Amino acid sequence: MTEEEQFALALKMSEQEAREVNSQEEEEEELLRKAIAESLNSCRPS
Amino acid sequence: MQIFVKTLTGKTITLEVEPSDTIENVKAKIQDKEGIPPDQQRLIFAGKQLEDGRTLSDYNIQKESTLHLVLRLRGG
Amino acid sequence: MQIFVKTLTGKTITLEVEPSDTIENVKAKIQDKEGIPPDQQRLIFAGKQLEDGRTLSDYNIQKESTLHLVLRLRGG
Repeated sequence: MTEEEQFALALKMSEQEAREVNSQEEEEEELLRKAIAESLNSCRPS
Repeated sequence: MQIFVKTLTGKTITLEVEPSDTIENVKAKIQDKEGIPPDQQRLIFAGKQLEDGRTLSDYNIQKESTLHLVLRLRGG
Repeated sequence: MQIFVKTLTGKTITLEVEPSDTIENVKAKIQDKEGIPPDQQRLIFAGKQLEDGRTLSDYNIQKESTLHLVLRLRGG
């Protein structure tokens, strides 16, 4: 077996999970903000 | 009375309601039409998020009003 | 709550846990399913290694989070 490749792989998958999860959190917060802001700006269809 | 609800996908839903209906009753009416669980539904009107124990008249919501429905994924 | 643990072999294990569970309890849950001794198990989350005397809430771990299980030893 190899430990260094498998270890680096586990860490790399962990970093991708962290990066994309932080992206979804920021995207959901900005979505809520936009929805509130647009409900104030124009609540008519446009 | 009648009210309108807009989705993040840009669809409009029409709901029959009274001013004395709770926001929990509005979530249940959306669950009956769209299958969306009430725990996953956020309703916004005039820039304010609406609360389960309040009614449409507490927010001064009237006939032909447009509400904004926010949802994503997971329920916990 | 539930959490996921990925192996070096690319298998995904599902574990039932509370935010107050220790990393030692997570190693014992993996020992009960896979037979792997806790002294041979290394657990990683968000690229950080996890410690026996800490809990899932100390690392801000939430429902359906993915942990990464490392095995063997630094020598070869």
